[PDB]
Amino acid sequence: SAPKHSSSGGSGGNGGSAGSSGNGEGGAQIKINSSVKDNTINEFLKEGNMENFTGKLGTSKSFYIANDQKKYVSLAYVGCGPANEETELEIRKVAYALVTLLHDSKHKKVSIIFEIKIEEALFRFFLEHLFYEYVTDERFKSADKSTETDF
Amino acid sequence: TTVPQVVSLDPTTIPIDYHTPIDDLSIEVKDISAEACPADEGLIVFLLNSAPKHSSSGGSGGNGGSAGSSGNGEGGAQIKINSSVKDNTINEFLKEGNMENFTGKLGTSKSFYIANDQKKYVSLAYVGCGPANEETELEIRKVAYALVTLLHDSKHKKVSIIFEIKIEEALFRFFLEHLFYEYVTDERFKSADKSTETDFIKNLSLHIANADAYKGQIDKARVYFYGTYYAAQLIAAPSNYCNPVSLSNAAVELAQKVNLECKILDVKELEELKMGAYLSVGKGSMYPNKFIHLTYKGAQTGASQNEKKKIALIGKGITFDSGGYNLKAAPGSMIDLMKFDMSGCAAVLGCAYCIGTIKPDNVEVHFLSAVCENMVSKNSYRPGDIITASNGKTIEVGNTDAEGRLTLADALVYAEKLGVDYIVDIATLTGAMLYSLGTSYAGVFGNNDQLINKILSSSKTSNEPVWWLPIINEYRSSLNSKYADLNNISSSVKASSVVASLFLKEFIENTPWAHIDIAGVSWNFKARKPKGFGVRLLTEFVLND
Amino acid sequence: TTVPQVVSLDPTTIPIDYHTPIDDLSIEVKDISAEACPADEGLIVFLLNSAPKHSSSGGSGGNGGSAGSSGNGEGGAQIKINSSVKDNTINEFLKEGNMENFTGKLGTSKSFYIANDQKKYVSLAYVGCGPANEETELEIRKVAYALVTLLHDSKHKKVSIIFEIKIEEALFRFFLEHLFYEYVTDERFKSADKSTETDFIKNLSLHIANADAYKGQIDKARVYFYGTYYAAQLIAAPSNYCNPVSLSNAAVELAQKVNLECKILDVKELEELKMGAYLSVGKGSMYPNKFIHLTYKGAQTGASQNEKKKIALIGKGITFDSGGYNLKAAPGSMIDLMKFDMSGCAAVLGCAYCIGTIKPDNVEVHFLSAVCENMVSKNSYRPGDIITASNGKTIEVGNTDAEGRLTLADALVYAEKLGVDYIVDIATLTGAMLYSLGTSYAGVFGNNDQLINKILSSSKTSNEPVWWLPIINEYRSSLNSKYADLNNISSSVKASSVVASLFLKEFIENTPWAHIDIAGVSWNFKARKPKGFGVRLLTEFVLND
Amino acid sequence: TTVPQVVSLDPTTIPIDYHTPIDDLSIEVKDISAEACPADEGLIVFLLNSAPKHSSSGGSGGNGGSAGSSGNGEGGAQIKINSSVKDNTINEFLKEGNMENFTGKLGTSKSFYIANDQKKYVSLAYVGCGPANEETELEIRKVAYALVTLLHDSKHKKVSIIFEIKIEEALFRFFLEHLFYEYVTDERFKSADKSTETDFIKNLSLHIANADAYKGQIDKARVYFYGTYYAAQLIAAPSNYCNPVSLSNAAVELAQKVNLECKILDVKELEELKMGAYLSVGKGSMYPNKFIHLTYKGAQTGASQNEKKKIALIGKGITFDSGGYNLKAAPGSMIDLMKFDMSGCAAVLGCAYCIGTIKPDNVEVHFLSAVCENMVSKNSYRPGDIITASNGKTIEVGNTDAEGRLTLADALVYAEKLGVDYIVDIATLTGAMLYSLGTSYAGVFGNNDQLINKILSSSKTSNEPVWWLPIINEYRSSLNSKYADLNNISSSVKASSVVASLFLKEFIENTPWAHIDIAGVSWNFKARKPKGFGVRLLTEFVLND
Amino acid sequence: YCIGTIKPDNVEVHFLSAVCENMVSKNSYRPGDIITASNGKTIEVGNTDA
Ligand SMILES: [Mn+2]
Ligand SMILES: [Mn+2]
Ligand SMILES: [Mn+2]
Ligand SMILES: [Mn+2]
Ligand SMILES: [Mn+2]
Ligand SMILES: [Mn+2]
Ligand SMILES: [Mn+2]
Repeated sequence: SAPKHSSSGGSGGNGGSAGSSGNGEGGAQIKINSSVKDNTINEFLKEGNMENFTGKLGTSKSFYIANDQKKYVSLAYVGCGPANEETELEIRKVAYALVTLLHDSKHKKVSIIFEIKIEEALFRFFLEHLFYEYVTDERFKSADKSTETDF
Repeated sequence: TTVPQVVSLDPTTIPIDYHTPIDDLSIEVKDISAEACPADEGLIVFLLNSAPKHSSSGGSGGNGGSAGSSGNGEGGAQIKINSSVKDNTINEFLKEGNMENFTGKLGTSKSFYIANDQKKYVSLAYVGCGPANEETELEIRKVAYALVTLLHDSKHKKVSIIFEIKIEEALFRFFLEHLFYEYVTDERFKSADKSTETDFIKNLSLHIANADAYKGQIDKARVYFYGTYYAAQLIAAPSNYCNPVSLSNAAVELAQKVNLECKILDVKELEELKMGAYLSVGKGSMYPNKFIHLTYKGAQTGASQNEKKKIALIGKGITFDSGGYNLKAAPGSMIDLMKFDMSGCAAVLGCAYCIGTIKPDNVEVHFLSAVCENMVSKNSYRPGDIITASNGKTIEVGNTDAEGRLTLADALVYAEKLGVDYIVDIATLTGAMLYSLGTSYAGVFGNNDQLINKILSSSKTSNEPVWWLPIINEYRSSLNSKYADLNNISSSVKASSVVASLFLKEFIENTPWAHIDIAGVSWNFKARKPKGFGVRLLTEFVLND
Repeated sequence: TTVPQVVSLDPTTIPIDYHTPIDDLSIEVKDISAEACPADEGLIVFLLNSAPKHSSSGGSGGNGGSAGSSGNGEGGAQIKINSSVKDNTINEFLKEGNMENFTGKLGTSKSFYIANDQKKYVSLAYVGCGPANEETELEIRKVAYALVTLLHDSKHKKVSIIFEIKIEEALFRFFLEHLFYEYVTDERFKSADKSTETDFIKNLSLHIANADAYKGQIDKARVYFYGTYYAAQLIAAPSNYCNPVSLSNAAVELAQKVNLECKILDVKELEELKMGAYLSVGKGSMYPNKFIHLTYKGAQTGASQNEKKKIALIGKGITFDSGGYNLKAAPGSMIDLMKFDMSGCAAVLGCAYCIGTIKPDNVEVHFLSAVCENMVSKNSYRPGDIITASNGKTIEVGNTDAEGRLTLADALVYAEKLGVDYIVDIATLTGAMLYSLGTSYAGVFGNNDQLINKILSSSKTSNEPVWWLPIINEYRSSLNSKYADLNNISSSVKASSVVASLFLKEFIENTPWAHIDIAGVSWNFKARKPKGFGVRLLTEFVLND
Repeated sequence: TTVPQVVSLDPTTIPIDYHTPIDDLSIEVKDISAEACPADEGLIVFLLNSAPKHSSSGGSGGNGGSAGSSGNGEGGAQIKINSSVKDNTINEFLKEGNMENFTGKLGTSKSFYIANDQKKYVSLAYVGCGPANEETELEIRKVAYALVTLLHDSKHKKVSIIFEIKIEEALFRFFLEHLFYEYVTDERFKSADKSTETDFIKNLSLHIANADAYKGQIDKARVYFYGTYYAAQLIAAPSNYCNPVSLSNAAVELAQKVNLECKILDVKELEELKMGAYLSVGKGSMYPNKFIHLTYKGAQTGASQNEKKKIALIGKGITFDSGGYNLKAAPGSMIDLMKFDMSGCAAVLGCAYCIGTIKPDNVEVHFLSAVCENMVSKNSYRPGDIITASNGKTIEVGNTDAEGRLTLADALVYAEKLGVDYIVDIATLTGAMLYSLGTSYAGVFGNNDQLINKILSSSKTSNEPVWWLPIINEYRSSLNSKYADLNNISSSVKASSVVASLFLKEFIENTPWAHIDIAGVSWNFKARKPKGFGVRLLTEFVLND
Repeated sequence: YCIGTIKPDNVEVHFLSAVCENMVSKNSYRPGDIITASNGKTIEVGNTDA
């Protein structure tokens, strides 16, 4: 999340409550990206296509868009919360929002971009909880048994 | 009339939004044989049926219909968008499908912003509806819920929905109404996120096959939606906001703007009608008892071409139900949700709005409700008290928490003296409806088979699930009292809904009567909000007489 | 097979009376056109209706017909005039002013020993039936109950009953059956009061108007009485007498005396059928699991006379239901009455007797029942266990007290593999039926409307009240399990009967199926005895197919 | 202001003893290097540690100072009082050990009247303290309890206590205070047993080693004792004596006698502050809502000597807690002890006495408390009501028994507008603290680590056990409401204290804040009296700023 | 009634009864209240149902 201490669409905290209606001047969530393509790597780049994201926590926005050659790529945005208020609860919620995007068999190759500043232990924990949410337990099902090769 | 206050910070009015964002929504229905939507569009949704094969090797198929081969899972086919959207270099992508992992079970949407012939992103979407012709009201509710979760992105001022499914016209109307009901949120009691901005939708273009048979449902869906939303707004209001006087004022103000004859009765004129059972329930409250009596008189289009059906609709109308001295102390008593015990009255008032707007002909509806509170105080009625109703029968109050059937008894005796043909009451009477029909069907009892058949035929059209339940005259002696004429509860019978209708059947003399028990279906427990159940059912009942 | 014993004083058999006082009771039906009764016959009963209507103050019958000029009771004279001069010319000298102050509301008998023509006393009586045409099954039950209380005087070896009421033929048959059921007493478990004596009746004359339309119901009433009496004898037997082994032995004996194909399945052949859900319930018992499979093959009276309907009737069959590790410890759990949890199996066995005696044509019935106990021990199944049914689906046991639907699931998968047209399960499944329909109506669920209509039309004739209840597919996702295919109970739905029917609907593939929930209507709580519910219903269903 | 009365025998004041036996008790501390006590004395006590023996196989010495140590009760030594005594009739009566039975575990007193130089019996005694250095607050409480049971003999006007144990100075002060607290008895509500007599002590000599480091604690112990005794007198007063009006009168009187600025706020000025959450709780009472606001302004000893710390201390103050419409009906609800629900307010008032007497410098404390009742009547607030706090947030009342956090919310919004550096609440908030820390430790929550460290460091010195508990922001979404800003209780989280702290954290904007949950540690259940918990803790917190 | 009708001799009966209700209101006595009787003894109300 870009802004801080405002109340028109979110909660503040009064670390300075000088207006900021709609966050007022807290800004957008423009990303410092280097995605090499042009079509789907310019809007999700310097340009602005952040229509209603407002990344509270979870609240993803997946979309299959064609990246400069062909082949809709399904770029996505996932919300993590304020800039440095990242704890294990935030990481668990983000991993849960991210595996709900991964449950589409169309993806055999995934790229995750960390525009957030987190520790190394928290990075390890993000990886582990991503794996833990991704892998499902199917040992006691009659149908739904033979795990497909779409991971 | 003035609402009594304990402190000066008490509320004096129910806040009501008489103007919804749906009033500004411009809707239009075009035949699916010419779309031309995506070129300069904002959002496009596709409702697609799943294609489950003769059996599922992992696809959750069910039975062996005409075969049981079940190859490749359920590989009988794959979903393909059988309509092209005339945006010529868009409909190309429509013929290619690009259906990567959709498998439209139910809900399970896939929002995606493919670019148009401009660096604009349209956010085309696909929403799953289920098998090809197994579309009921549950499917429609789930699809509307999945579709409003895509609408909560303020980027869209013009939505466009494409119906690749084959549904009825009543189901189409119900889809529209439930879409509106999910879309509009209640923000009357918030402090932040209060002032609504310009983020809502301004256009809604629906594309369906044979659209001229559907474009008569638009105005009916707007009226039905607002009736349901008004009712849900009354139910969701807390009891420090919705008291008997506040609700009386709301009914007056509603009848003022739908041009109904309002007539509120006070305790002075309730004592002259001998309404002792209704008065004993409201004794122990700080708010006076208010009896609402609205009236819609249709325009006589035919002197003898028809007969003027006179109907009386009655609601429970208990703004808070603590149980009285039989206090709701047990586990699972749901005393925190007992603000919804006026759901029948709210349904009657919503249907009053609906019928004052539609204005049917050759009909006369009486909208009755005995509003009161069931509170504990020193003026409360006590378990064991003997009260006299308006027809003369004496009732022993074996349970102060069975208070709705007393106010309904007095209201029924009042309704029979008006001279109506049908009496239909609707009430959140018994908590036993949750163990019998659950949270999806409302039970209907009665003393006339033609009236119950009319109510069921109107439940078909309005898509409000009603199931006919029996009035078992074998438990009638369990209401026998040693000293009074009746007891209000059963001694050693646990079918509380059947006993409640047996009790209420003793106050109807010679009139066709039915009772709709909505105790289980009023509150949506998972969403924590009211459903507004009953408005569309009662409206479609009145309109088809 | 041999019943296991903990101590040598354990019982090894269910005591069954195969010969009732009714077997030697000579019945006869003669037209009321000639009585010739009073020649010294121990008892003479008169069934008389209430004379007036539409009044109150001692004859309260609601309002709606005239409601005017009651004066001193009813609007008219309000006294009954007995026809049927009783062909003596000196007993008809008593049809003048007896005037019958009993005013026969319902029951209200009045016995009296007038003298006939010499110094013997005939004990003529009058019994009240109610209004002149509002005669239902409840009235008939109450009249039979009042009439046996006059029959418990050993002075009567001959009885004459006079029907001055106008009733149907099916209701006349039901009156006969319920009279027999009230008359005979269960004396199998007494120490004194054991040796039955001559005191029973030896003749029974029934005088009815146009009796030739009724005298075909006599044999059917005898067969139906004994089927119901056999079922009630099985249900009334305690669990140290009625265990799975004793019950399978009783079924073998029954099939021997009515010439059915008996086939009991032991645990060895149930393990090869993969009946894991039925075996897990019976794990923690000291008695082996027994699967009864009787078969009636009707005589093919014609090759292409009809289509041979093949029916499978299934009963629950849990000889004792403790709850397992979800022990029945809560108040109102009725654990001392849980011997009645084999009422479905007992109804199926009584119907087996009825159909083996009647021997219909062009029908093939399969009488299935998976018999076990639900005990607490160290070998019992636990809450959370995952078991596999015989069709493959795994089931998570979220509640060990929901054990009837698991054994019924396995029995249903077995019945579907026989190749039948209809499956009808009957079971005391959910204790929630007591809050939905109470103790008088059984609820029927199903997946086919023609089969449910057949069951309702056969409940009309057998006079066993059945009410059609809905299978609500909205609650199907509350049976979803994280690890198994289904859970056996619902997370956050209290409609227990609808959820049980949803669970059982998952084990039927492509067959018309219905399920009768008799949990509430099989035990007569006021009389502390079983009703035998379901025998006549199932028999009339089979006989009309 | 005047206390309202239902009957004329209603009490109109809280009886308070402003003069205790301790005020007349002359205390003196002299070094143990010269006792000279028993020369013309009345009572002498000796506090002696358990003599260390071994890994005791004769009493279970506990852990492994040695493996087994081969001691078994006689491991290393026995006890010997090696300090002094003056009169050598008894001085040389204990020099030869003379114990022979003692083994001073904990408590375990042995009083005995030996003559000395007269026939005067002096009643020298011995009290056990435990191991030689494991002296904590629990040991000191037990020793003081055993020592007052020897003081309840009126023969003693002089007492000498000999400290042969090695303890700190804060623990010596705590010993003095708890001795005084056990000694004085509350006799305000007796009929006999009222008129206190001369029997109390008039002198108290304490002989300790290096006594000049201890004789500064005497005045602090007297002030702390009276603060705790005042608080316990308020808590022990029943609710017909301690109502909001009586309590605000008591606060006015206290502020008058310790020279604080009293300021009581009535309902008129609370309606203008928009304190709707605090007024809704007190709606249904017969007593008006009172808001106590005392103020201590320390003498600015220097202009820029320090920064003048401004502290706000807040107490819960619910003179009787019935639960409201969520009545305390369940078992173990302790509704007869709910008079102690003003223990936070009483601790704040006792601390007000302590700080008005000590008069620290460079500090400004605000003693706030929102006093009301939580009663059931016809004017009370109901479950589901939506109320507005004085900062604008709306609150849905999902439970009327969670009333302390609403009044605390309003008091916190009031305290933040004063402009303080620290806010500290103290409240008997959640009955769940009994399952988490029991009856000995109070839990402290907070939003600042330096403030919590200050509270813990002041619990070290005051010897009131406090344990730091976490505010878990993961449960914040369980307080989300559909219609209001927050709910006052949690949907599906049972950690009630963490949820209460999460709720209160929503009404603090930018101020260091901490909250002490004393629900479990304020009532001594075994002695059936209040502890007075929190007075010494809050005083030592304020004095060390 | 029976004794006013029979009218026995050499007897004097006092028929006493303290009539009241035990209701829940905002004027009710609470669990824990301490009340004084007519002989002076104070009573702690540990249970309002007794
Ligand atoms: Mn109620
Ligand atoms: Mn109610
Ligand atoms: Mn069970
Ligand atoms: Mn069972
Ligand atoms: Mn409380
Ligand atoms: Mn409290
Ligand atoms: Mn009592």
